[PDB]
Amino acid sequence: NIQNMSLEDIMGERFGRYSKYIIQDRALPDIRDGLKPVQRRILYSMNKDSNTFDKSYRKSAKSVGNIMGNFHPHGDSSIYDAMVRMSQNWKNREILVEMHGNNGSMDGDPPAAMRYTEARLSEIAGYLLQDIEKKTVPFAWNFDDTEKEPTVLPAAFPNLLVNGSTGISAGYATDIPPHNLAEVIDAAVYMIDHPTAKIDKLMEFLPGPDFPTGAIIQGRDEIKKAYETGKGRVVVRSKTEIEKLKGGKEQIVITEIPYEINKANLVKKIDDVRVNNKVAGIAEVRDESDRDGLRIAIELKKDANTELVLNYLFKYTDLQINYNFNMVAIDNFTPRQVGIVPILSSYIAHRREVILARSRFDKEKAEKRLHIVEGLIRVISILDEVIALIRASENKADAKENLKVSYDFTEEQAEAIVTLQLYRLTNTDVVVLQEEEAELREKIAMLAAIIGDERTMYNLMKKELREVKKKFATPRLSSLED
Amino acid sequence: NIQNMSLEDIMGERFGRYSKYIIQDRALPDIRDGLKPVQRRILYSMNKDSNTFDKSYRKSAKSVGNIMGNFHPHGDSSIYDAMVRMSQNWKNREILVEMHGNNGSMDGDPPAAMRYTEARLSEIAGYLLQDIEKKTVPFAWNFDDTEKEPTVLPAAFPNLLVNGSTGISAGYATDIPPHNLAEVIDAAVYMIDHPTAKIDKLMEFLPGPDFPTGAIIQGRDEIKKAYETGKGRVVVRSKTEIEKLKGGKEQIVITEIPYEINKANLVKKIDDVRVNNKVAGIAEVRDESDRDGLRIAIELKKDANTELVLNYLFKYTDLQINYNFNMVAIDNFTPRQVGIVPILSSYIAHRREVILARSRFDKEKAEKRLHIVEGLIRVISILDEVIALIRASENKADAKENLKVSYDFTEEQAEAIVTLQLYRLTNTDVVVLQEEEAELREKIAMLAAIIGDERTMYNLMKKELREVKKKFATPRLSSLED
Amino acid sequence: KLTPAQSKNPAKNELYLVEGDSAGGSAKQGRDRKFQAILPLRGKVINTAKAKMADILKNEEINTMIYTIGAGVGADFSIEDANYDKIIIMTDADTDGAHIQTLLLTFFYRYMRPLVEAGHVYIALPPLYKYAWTDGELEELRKQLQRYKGLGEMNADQLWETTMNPETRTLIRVTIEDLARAERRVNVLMGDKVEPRRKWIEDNVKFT
Amino acid sequence: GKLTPAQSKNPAKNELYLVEGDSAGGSAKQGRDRKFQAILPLRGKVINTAKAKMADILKNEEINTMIYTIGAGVGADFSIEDANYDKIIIMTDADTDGAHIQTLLLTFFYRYMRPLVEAGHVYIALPPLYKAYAWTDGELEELRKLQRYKGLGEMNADQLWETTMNPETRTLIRVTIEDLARAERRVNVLMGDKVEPRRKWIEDNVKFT
DNA sequence: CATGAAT
DNA sequence: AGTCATTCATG
DNA sequence: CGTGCAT
DNA sequence: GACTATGCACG
Ligand SMILES: N[C@@H]1CCN(c2c(F)cc3c(=O)c(C(=O)O)cn(C4CC4)c3c2Cl)C1
Ligand SMILES: N[C@@H]1CCN(c2c(F)cc3c(=O)c(C(=O)O)cn(C4CC4)c3c2Cl)C1
Ligand SMILES: [Mg+2]
Ligand SMILES: [Mg+2]
Ligand SMILES: [Mg+2]
Ligand SMILES: [Mg+2]
Ligand SMILES: [Mg+2]
Ligand SMILES: [Mg+2]
Repeated sequence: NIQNMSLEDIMGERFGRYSKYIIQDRALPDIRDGLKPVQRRILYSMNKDSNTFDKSYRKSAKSVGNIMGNFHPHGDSSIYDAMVRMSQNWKNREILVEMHGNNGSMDGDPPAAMRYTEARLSEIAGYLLQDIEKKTVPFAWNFDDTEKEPTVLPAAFPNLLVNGSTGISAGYATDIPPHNLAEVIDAAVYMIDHPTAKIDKLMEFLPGPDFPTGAIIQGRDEIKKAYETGKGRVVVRSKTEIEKLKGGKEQIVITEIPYEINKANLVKKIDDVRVNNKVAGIAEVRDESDRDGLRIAIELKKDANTELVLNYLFKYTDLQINYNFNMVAIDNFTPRQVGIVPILSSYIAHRREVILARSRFDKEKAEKRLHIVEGLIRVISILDEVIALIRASENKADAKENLKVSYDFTEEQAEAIVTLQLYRLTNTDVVVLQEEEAELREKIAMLAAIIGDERTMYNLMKKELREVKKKFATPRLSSLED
Repeated sequence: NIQNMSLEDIMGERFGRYSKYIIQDRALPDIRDGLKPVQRRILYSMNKDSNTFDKSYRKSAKSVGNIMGNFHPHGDSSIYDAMVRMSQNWKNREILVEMHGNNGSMDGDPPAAMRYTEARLSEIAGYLLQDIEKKTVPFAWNFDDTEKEPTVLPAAFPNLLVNGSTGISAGYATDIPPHNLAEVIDAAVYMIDHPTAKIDKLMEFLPGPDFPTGAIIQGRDEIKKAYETGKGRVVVRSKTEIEKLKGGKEQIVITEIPYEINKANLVKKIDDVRVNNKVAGIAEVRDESDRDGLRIAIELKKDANTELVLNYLFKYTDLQINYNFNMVAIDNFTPRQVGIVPILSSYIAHRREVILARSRFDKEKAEKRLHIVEGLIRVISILDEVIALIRASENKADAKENLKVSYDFTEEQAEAIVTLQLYRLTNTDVVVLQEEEAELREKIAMLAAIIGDERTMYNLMKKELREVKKKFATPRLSSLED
Repeated sequence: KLTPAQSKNPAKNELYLVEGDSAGGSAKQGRDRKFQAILPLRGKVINTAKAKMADILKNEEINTMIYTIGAGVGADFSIEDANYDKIIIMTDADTDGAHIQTLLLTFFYRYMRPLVEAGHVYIALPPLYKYAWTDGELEELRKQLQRYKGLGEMNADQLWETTMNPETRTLIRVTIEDLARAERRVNVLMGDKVEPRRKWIEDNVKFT
Repeated sequence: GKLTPAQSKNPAKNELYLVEGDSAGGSAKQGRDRKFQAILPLRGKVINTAKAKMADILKNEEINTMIYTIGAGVGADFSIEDANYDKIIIMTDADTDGAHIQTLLLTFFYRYMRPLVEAGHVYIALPPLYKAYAWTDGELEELRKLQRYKGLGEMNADQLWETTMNPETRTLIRVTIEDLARAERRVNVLMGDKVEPRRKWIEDNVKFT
C-alpha cells in the first residue's frame, strides 16, 4: 500500500531530476564538439551505417529508426526534425547532413515527411567523426546496454563556433551564432601558439559572426562584449539596393535577410505595412525569390521619402533585428557562460586529448605487429625444428606453450606462428619482412614523439587544422560595420 | 514540346497499370504462403535482422524503417499497421508478430504509435521462413536493385487457410477465414496420400473455419459450397449463457463474439436497443470484460422474457452476423477463385519444390565437404611428404599445382590442404575423419533418395507437417452447427 | 491550400495539380511564380463516376478545384471564364500516381467536358532515372544510378528543369478523339458496375 | 469526451488516473478495474499554472476537462466535498519528462485545488524499472539470485496492472503539504516567473559532478 | 512572437 | 501527411 | 457500413 | 500523437 512524501520533497527529486537531464543531456551543446546529444547520435549512427557523403542516399526513415532503437530513446519526429535541420543551409553555416528531397525553404514551409526523403552525412561531417574508430573519444552504454556510444566527437574542425547552437533548457538558454570556418581556424591556430591571447588580437582573425544567410552585422564594441563575457547584443540588417524605375519611382531591392528570419512572414509583415499605411509610400510588395536567388522588390510610389520608408521597416519589422549572443555550453559536465577564449581553449584542449589517444592507438597497433614480425623473422631461421615441434605438439594450446618454453617466443607470437597457413612455409624471404620492421620502427618513433613532445603535438594539430581550412574554407557572406 | 495521347488510350494504359499491380502486389495473398507482399516483406526483413522469437524485442520503428528502406517503398503507417495486425491475437488465428505494449483491443481502439512499441517474430513465424537461406524459393531484386527479396516464403505450414486473408483489390477482392492449424494439417496430410480426395472426405478432417474470436458457426451446407466454389455464406453467432439473479432477475452473459466485430460498437448498438426499447424489457447493458476475460452482461427486467430479447439481439444486432467466404488468391501470377482443393494442392505443390530445392542444397553442401574430407584422410598418411613438398614449393599457387601433380589431389582439395593453419598438424586423428566421411555418405544417401523418388519426398512432407502440428496444435475455439 | 501565380492572366497561367503536399511542396519551390500556381491534392481523389453528385460537391478536394479553376462545374460551366490556359496533372511515376491520373481525368471528362475537349488538360512526365524517361533512354546514358520513386524524392531545382520548365519539359495532352470509344472506356473502368471491369481486366491485362 | 469513465459512480472508492500520453493512456484503459477506475490521458505537457495568466489557464483544454472531470470547479469556487473521486493518481513514465509532468500537475493541484492536496487525496503511481520486477537498482541485484522498462508505453496491459494499478500489488506516493510555508516557496521558485532564483536553486542543489 | 528538442 | 498545444529562458 | 493496404 | 478523407469489391 501507501507511502507519504512532502509536497516540498516530491517537487525536489522531480524538478531537480528533470533540470539536470535537460541541461546535461538535451538543449545545450558540448563546448568541444558543439553538438547536443540528439545531433551527436544522429551523426554517429548514420556514420556507423556507412551512410556517408560518398555512398548512396539512404531513406530518412531507415536512418531515423536506427537511431531510435540504438541510441536516442525518443520521438522520431524530434529525431527527424533535428536531422532535417542539420541539412538546411540557411540555418547551418556548414551543413552536416545532405538530404535529397523537400527539406524546407527559407519561407519555412514544412519539410517532406520522413517517408519521402533520403539523406547521408556531408563530407565535412566526416571530419567531425574523423578517427572515432581509434579510441580517441570516451564511450558509454546506451540507454539499453546493448551498444556503447560516444559522449563527444573527435571534432576535426571547431563546430560549436562554426555552426552555432540554440538553445533553451531550464535555468539556462543558449544562442551562439555561426562563424566563418577559415576565420575560426585562424583564431585557434594563433592561440595554439599564443595560449595567452587577448580578444583584441584574436579578433584580427575572427572579426565576428558569419551567418549563412549573410546580411550586415553592425556593432563592433558589442561583438567584443560578447566574445569577452559571452553575452552581447549586435544588430543584424538586410543587404539593400535601390533601383531607379521609369516614372520617377524608386524601388528597394532586398537580397539578403537576417539569420533565423522567415522570408514568408517578412514579406507578409512588410506588405501589412503597405496595407495599413503606417508609414506612407509603399506601392507593391513583391517576392521574386526563384530557385537561384533572394529578391524582394518594394516598389515605392512616385515621389516618396525612400529613407523614411526604409528606416521605418528597419525599426518596425525584421528587415532588421537585434541578435543576442548568450553563449552557453557544457564544459566539464556542466553549463558555463563562456566567450571566445574558453571556447577555443576547450576545443584546443580536446584536439590535444584526441591527437594523443589517436597516437597511442596507432602505436599500439604498430607495436603489436612489429612484435609479430620480429617473431616471424626468427622462425625462418628455425623453420624446420618449429614445424617439427608443432608436429610433436598435442594441440594448438600445447604448441604455443611449447613454442614459448623451447624458444622464448611470447603468447602474442606463439599465436601468430601457430595460426599461419601451411603455404606460408613456401616463403623464406627475410628481406621483405625486414623492410617492414623498419617501416614500423619509424612509424612508432614519429608517434611516440608526438606523445611525449607537447610542441610536436601542437604543430601536428595545426598542420591538420590548416588542411581542414584549405579544403572547406569559404568566403564571408555577412559584412561587418562598426 | 508536347505529345498527344488519346483520352481513351491514356485511361487505358493508366488503369491497366494500377489494376495489374494492385492485384498481384497489394490486396491479394499468394496462394502458397497466404501472404500479401507487405506482410511477406515485414516477416522477411525482421528475420534478416535476427529480430526473432528467441532474441530480444526491438523498437518497432527500427524495424519499420529498415523495411521501408530495403524492401517496401511505401508509407511507414501502412507497414506498421500491417505489422501490428499480424500481432493481434483476435484478428489472426496464429499470430505472426509478438508486440510489447499497446497493439489495440477488440474494442477497436488504436495501437500505440510505432515509437512506443517493440516487436519480434513469433516462434511459428519462424516456421514460415524455415530453410530460406537454403536457396529454396525464387528471389527477385528489390525496388532498389540493391538486395534480393523472396517472392514467396517456404511455408512450413499452410498459412493461407490457417490465418486467412482479406482483401480488397480491383476487379477482385478476397475473404478467407482463419482455420485451426491442427485440422488444416490433417487435411493436407490426407490429400498427400489421396491426391484425388473430394470435399466430403476432406471435411472429415477440415470441418470448417476456426475464428480466434471463437463463437458458433451455423451452416455446414454453405461451408461445403464455399470449400467447393470458394464463395458461400455461413452464420456466426455469439456464445451466450444465462446467469440467475436476485428478485428472479435473469441475465444474458456473452463470452464469445463474431469474428471481425468491434466489441465496443456491439455493446453500444445493443444498449441502443435498450434505450430505443426496440424489444421489451432490457435493464442495463454492461461490458465487464477485463484483461483476462470477455464479458458483456445484459441484465433483464423482473417479468422479462429472455428468449425474445436474445432473438431480437441476434436478428437486429451483430450479436450474430453473416460471414461470407470469397476465397481469392494469386495462383500462377493471376487472381483465382479457389476452393479448399486448389488451395491445399498448391500448398503441397509448393512444399514439394521447397523440399527438393532444400535437399539439393544440403546435398551439394555435404558433397563438396565429403570431397575435402576424402582429401584430408589421404594427406594424413603422407603428412611429412606433403609438408616437405609445400616447403619446397615457391609460392602458394605452386604448392597447389605440386600437390595436384604429385599426389593427384584436386584443385578443391589442394586449396583446402594448403590453407590449413599449422596447429592443425597436431590433431591428426583419422578415425575421427572416417566417422565424418560416413555420417556424410549416409546423409548424401538419404538426400539422394528424396530427390529421386516422389514417394520418399512426400513421406517427408508428411513427417514434417506433423512435427509442426505436434508443436503448435491447439483446440478449436469456434464450434460447428449444421 | 492553393498557391497562386504572382500575376492573374487566364491566357498564360498554368495550374499544377500535384499528388500530396510533399510533392506539392517541391513544386512550390521550383515554379516560375509569375505564371505557375500549385494546387496539391491530398490522398486518392474521389471517383466522380462511382459516387453521387451529392457527396461529390461535399469533397473539399473537388470544391477547392471547381472554385480555383474558376468556371463552376457541369452544365453551368463557363468555358470562357476559365482561370488557367494549361491544367497540368503531376503525379509520381508509380502506380498510385497512375491511379490518380485516372480519377482526375474521369472528373475533367465528366464534370468539365469543355476543358478536356479543348486540349487544355495536360499530364506532366517526370523522369524515371537520373536524365532519362523510358527504360531505353536509360541504356543510352550508360554509354556516353538513382531511380525515382516519386516526385517527392526529387530536389526543387531538378524538378524545374525536367518537368515544370516550359523550354525543357515533355507533356502529354489528353485529346478526346472519339466521344463514343472514350465514354465506354470511362464507364467500364470507373463505373458503378464491377463485372464489366472484371472482364476488361481479364481481357486486356496480361499477367505474364 | 476525451475521458474514459468508471462504470459505477461511487465517489467513495472511485479513482481518477492522470496518465501521460495516449500511448500509455490506452495501455491504461485496458489494464484497469473498470468498475471504479477512470482514465484521463494527458496529451502533451501540462501547462504551467504558476507562469501563465489565469485567463489563458482556463482556456486550456487539458485543464478544462480536468475541472469538468474532477467535478468541483477551481479557485475558491472549489467544493472539496462535491468532488467525484476519493484518490486522484498521477501516472507517468518513470522518465525525466514524466517527472517534469508530475511537477506541472502538482503545481496545479496546489495553486488551484489546495484542498484536494491537503486532504491527502492526490497520489503518484510507481511503475517499475526492471524485470520478477524491481523499483531500485538495488532491488535488481536481489533478483539476480532482465528487461528494462523505458516507460509505461512499452508495457503490456496485464503487466501494468499487477505492478502499478492493482490496489493490492501497487505502491503509491501520497502527496501531503506538510509545512504550507516551506512548500509555497519551493513551488513558487521552481515553477515561478523569476528565472534567476531557479538558476541559483539548481546551482546550490543539483550535483553535476 | 519565435526559437528547437521534448511530450 | 498537415493541423493542433504545451515546456524551458530570452530580448 | 466496415474491412486493410494504399494515397 | 489523435483527427481527418479518399479507392477498391462485397453482403
Ligand atoms: N491540441 C493538441 C494538444 C496536443 N497536441 C499536439 C501537437 F499539436 C503536436 C504534437 C507533435 O508534434 C508531436 C511530435 O511527436 O512531434 C507529438 N505530440 C504528442 C506527444 C504529445 C503532439 C501533440 Cl500531443 C495538440
Ligand atoms: N485531405 C485529406 C483529409 C484526410 N486525409 C488523410 C487522412 F485522413 C489519413 C491519412 C493517413 O492515415 C496516412 C497514412 O500514412 O497512413 C496518410 N495520409 C496521407 C498520404 C495521404 C492521410 C491523409 Cl492525406 C487527407
Ligand atoms: Mg512535433
Ligand atoms: Mg526590427
Ligand atoms: Mg493512416
Ligand atoms: Mg445480426
Ligand atoms: Mg508513391
Ligand atoms: Mg518518455
